[PDB]
Amino acid sequence: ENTISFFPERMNNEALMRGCGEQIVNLRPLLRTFRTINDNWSLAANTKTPITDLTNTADAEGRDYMSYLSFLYRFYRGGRRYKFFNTTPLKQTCYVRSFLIPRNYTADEINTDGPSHITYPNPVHEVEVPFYSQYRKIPIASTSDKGYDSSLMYYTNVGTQQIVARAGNDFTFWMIGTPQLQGITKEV
Amino acid sequence: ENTISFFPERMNNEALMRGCGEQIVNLRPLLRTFRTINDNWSLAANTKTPITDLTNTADAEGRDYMSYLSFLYRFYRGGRRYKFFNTTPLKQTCYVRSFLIPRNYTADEINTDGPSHITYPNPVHEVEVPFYSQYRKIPIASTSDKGYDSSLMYYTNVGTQQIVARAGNDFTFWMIGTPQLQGITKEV
Amino acid sequence: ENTISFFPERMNNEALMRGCGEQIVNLRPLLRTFRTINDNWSLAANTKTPITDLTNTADAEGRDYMSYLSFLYRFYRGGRRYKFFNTTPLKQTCYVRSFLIPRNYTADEINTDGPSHITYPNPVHEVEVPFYSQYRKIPIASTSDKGYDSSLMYYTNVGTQQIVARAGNDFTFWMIGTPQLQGITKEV
Amino acid sequence: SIIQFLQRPVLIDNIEIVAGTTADNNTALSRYVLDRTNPQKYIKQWTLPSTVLKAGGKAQKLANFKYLRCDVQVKIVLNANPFIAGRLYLAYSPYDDKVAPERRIIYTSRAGVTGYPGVELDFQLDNSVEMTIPYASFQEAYDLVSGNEDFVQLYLFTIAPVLGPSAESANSKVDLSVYMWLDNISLVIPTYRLNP
Amino acid sequence: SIIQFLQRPVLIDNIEIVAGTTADNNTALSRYVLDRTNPQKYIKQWTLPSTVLKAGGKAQKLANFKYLRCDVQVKIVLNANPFIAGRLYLAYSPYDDKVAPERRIIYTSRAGVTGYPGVELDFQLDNSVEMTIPYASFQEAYDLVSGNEDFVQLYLFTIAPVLGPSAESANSKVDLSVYMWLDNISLVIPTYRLNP
Amino acid sequence: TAFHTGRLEIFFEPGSIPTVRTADNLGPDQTQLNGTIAPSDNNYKYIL
Amino acid sequence: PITKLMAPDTVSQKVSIVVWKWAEDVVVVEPKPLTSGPTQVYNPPAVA
Repeated sequence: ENTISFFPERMNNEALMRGCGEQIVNLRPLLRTFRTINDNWSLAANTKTPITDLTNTADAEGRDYMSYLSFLYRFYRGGRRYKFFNTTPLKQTCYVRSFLIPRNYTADEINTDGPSHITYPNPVHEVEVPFYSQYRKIPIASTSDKGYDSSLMYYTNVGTQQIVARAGNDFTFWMIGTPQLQGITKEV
Repeated sequence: ENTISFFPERMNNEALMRGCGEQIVNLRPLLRTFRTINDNWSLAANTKTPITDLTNTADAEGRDYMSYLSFLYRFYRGGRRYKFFNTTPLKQTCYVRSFLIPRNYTADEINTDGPSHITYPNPVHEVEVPFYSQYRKIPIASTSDKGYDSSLMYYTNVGTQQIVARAGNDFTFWMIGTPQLQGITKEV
Repeated sequence: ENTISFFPERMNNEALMRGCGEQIVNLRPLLRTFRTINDNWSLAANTKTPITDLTNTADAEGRDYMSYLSFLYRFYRGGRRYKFFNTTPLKQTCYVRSFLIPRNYTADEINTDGPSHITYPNPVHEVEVPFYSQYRKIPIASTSDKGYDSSLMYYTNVGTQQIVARAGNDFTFWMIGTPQLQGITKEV
Repeated sequence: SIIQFLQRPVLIDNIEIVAGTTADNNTALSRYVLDRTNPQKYIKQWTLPSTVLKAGGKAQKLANFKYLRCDVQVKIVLNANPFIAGRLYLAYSPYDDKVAPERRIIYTSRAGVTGYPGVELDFQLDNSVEMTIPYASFQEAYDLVSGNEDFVQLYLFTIAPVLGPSAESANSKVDLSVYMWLDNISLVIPTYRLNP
Repeated sequence: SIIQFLQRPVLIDNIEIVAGTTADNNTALSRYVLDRTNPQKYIKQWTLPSTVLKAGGKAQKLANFKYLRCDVQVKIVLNANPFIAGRLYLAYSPYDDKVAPERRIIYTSRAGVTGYPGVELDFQLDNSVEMTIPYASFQEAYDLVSGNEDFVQLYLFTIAPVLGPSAESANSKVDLSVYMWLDNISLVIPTYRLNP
Repeated sequence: TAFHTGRLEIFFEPGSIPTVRTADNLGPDQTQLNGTIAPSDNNYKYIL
Repeated sequence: PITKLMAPDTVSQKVSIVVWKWAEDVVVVEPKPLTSGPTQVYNPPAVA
C-alpha cells in the first residue's frame, strides 16, 4: 500500500487527563448506560400493555443509543434494562406491576401469571429483562417473529403517565454501515 | 533588602488548638465547600431554564466564594457542583430534572436529550457538573464564548421556588489583584 | 547501459615513442606555451596604450590558445605572460616601458607610476602579469567590469612596431561547449 | 529551509514627561474609581502579542505560519534627568478588553492594580527593568493569520506625579526606551494564509 | 530568532506542446547559427537565482539578509501522452546575457549547445529528471537587496520536433512540471535594506 | 484507464474556509482557491 | 488539478475520484450533542 502522514497516542490521553477524566474507548459501557426514551408516555388505566407498542416506535426514531446504534448493526444478545419514573398527578392507591411476555406476542394471547415485580409510588420501576431466546442471538429488527425471545408486559392501577428509559445489562450487538439521518424541520 | 522585626509559627497553631481545631491554610477546600447563592429563586412552570440566567447575576454580586474569589483571579478549571432545595408550597406531582448545556448556549438552540438527573420532592437536587472544555482552562468571565465549556440546564414540572447553592468538585482557579467593594446603603 | 567494441592504452604511447617523444595529455602546459598574437602591431610614438585595445580584438579572433580555448570555457585564474619583439626600423634611442593598469580602465583615468619594467633595443620585453582580482576568478569575457583585475599598460619612446605573444603563468581556466568556426574566404 | 529563527530584541515606544504635566500620563493612579467614566487614567497600553509581531519587523521571515506558543520578554531603560521625582508600575491584564468590566485592571483601585503581577520603576533609580510575561493564553497556541487574539493587554501606570523643581527646564524631563522580544517559542504549521 | 530555514521545493512553470506546433518551442535546435538574427530559437529561459527567490514565496521569511551562497536544485516531471515523439535538453549558461555574444549558449551550434552541462529528457521515457547547478558565481556570495546579479541563465531546448500522429487530438499533447529549490546554502548578514 | 494521465495536488490548510451562504445550507467558494490566492507551494501537500 | 487530464478519445475524456474516510487515534468527550433537536433518522416515507 501507499500511506503518508503529516506527522499523539498519548497527547490524546494527556489532554484528556487535564480536560476530561473519562478515557472512553469502548461503547459497550455506553450500552449499560441509560437514556430517556420518551417524555411523558401515557398508559391506560387499571390495565396492561406490551411495552413493544412503545419500544418499536422509539426504536425507529433512534432517540437513544440502544436504537441509534441498532441502526448500525444487525445482531445482538443480552438482557435489556428498563426504567419507569412516575409523574402522574392524581391517584388513590398506585400499584405498578411488571410481567414477562414473549417479544411480540399480544396481551390477550399470553398469561398474566409468572415472574413479576411490583412497586408503589417508591415512584420508580427498575427492572432488568434477561436474554431468553431460541436461535443464538437476535436480528435487531426482524419483522418476522412469533416471540422468539422475551420482553416486558406492564400493568398499572390507574390512567398513568411515566418517563421511560432503557439500556442493556451482558447486552451487546455484528457490523454494518449506517443510514441517512434526519435534521431540522424548517417548514415554510 | 532591609528588614526589621519587633520580635509565632506555633503560637498560631497553639491558640488555634485551644481555640479552634480548624487549621485552615488552604482555600481549595473552601471551594469544595458550599454557600447559598440565592434566597428563594423562582422558576417558570413545567419548563426549563439555563442556570446562567441566574449564575451570571450572582457572579457579579460576589455573594459566595466561587464568585467573590472569582473577582480575584482570571482562570480556573474543574467541575462545579450545584444544589437545589425545594421550598415551593403547592404541587400535585413534582419531577425536577437536569440536563447538560454548553455554557452560554440558549435553551432553544440546544437538545433536551442526554445525560440527565431527576428527582421527586426527596426535595433536593445535588448534581456535580464536570469540566468539559476546549482550550485548557477558562477565563472566569470571558464575555465572548459560543459555549466553550459545559454547564447546567434545569427543568421543573410546576411554577417553582428553590434555594440554591454552588461549589467546586478538581475545581481550582491565576493570581490577580482585587476590585473595590461595596458596603452599606445608607440612603437619606 | 549498452556498450560494444570492435576490440591500445600502450600502442598509443608506443607509436608515440617511436614517432613522437611528446606524450602530451594535459593542456595546462599548452597554456604556459606562447603563440604569436599579431603580425607587426603598430603603436603611437612617445606615448602609451592599454594593451586591451589590442588584446580584446585578437581575443575575438581565436588566433591563439589562450583565446581559442577561451571560447571553450567561462572562468579562469592566474597570471598572464606577454612578450614584445621589436621590429621597428628607425629610432635614435629606444626606451620601452610597462606598467600596471586595472583590466579595462583607460589610460587617462589611471596613474603612470608604479611597478614597472623597462628595456632598451635588448630588443625584447618579457613580462609576466600576475593575478590580482576581487571576486575569486574571472569570467573570460565579461563585458561588464570596472577593472576588477589587473592588466598591462605599455609605453614606447617612438612610433613603434612590434610582434606580440601571450600565454599564462598559475594560469588556468570551467567547462563549456564550443562555437561555430570560420574557414576560408572564397569570395567571387 | 532553515534551522533556527529570530529572537532579536526590538523597540516599541519612547515617551517623555515633565513636572506639572497635567495629562493622562499624570493624575497618578486615582485612589478609588467609582464611575466607569473616571477610570484609572493610565499612560500607555500595548495589546499583546500582536503589536510585537506587527511593528517588530519579524513578520516577513516569521509569517506563513499559523499556530504559536511563546513567552514574551520585555525590558525598559531610562536615561532621564535626576531632578525629577516619582515612580511607576507596569503590569499586564489578560483579556482585560473582554472580561466583565469590574474584573479589568482599569475600573479598580490602585491597590488592586498593583496586586497584579509585574515590577516597579523608580524614575531615577530603576535604570534597567526587565519582565517576562508567560503564555497567559487559555488557548493552546496563538493564531497568526488572524492575529486577532491579543491574549493580554500591557498597561503602564504612574505611582506619583512627575515631581521636580517649581518650573522645569527642557532637559528637566524623563524619557523611556521599550524593548520587546520573545523566549520559549515553538512554531509548527505552514499556511498560505497571511495576516494582512 | 530561529535555528533553521526553508529548503521547500516550489514550482515555476508548466508548458504544453502538440505535434505540428510551429513556434519558438519548435524548429528544434537549428543545426548552425550564422546570423545573430536567427539565433537558436529556444523554448524557455529562467534567469537564476533571482526568479526562484522572487516567485518561490521564500522571500518574506528569507529576506532581511544580504549575502548568500547556495547550490540550486531543480527537477522536471512529465505525465504526457505516449503518441508524441521527441526529446529535449536542459542546460545553463553563466552570465550568458553579458559575455561576448559569440560565447553565449545561443549564437552557437546544437553541438556546442549540448556540449554545455546538463541532462536530457525523452518526451516519453525521462519521467522524472533532476539536476543540480552549483554556485557558478565568480562573486563570493549573492546579493539579495539588489537581487540584480542572476549569475546564470537556464535554457530549455528541443532536440527533435514534437512528433506524433498526422493530426493530433487534444490530449495528444505534452505537459511539464518544474520544481526549483536549493541545497548547500549559507546565509549570514542582517540588513534593513529590502529587495522591492 | 492507463491512458488517462495527469498530475493532482492535495493541499491542507487549517482554519476557516472561504464559503458561500444560503438560508438553508452553505457551500464552498472556488474563487478564493485559485492558484494565485492559495498557491499551496509550501503548505502541507501531496502530489499524486 | 495541477496538470490537465491527458486523455485521447480512445477512452473517456474524463475520470473520477473517490474519497474513502476513516479515523485513527480517535477520542470523544461527551455524549450530549450540540444541536437544538434530538437525534432522529430520516425514515423514508412512501413518497416525496
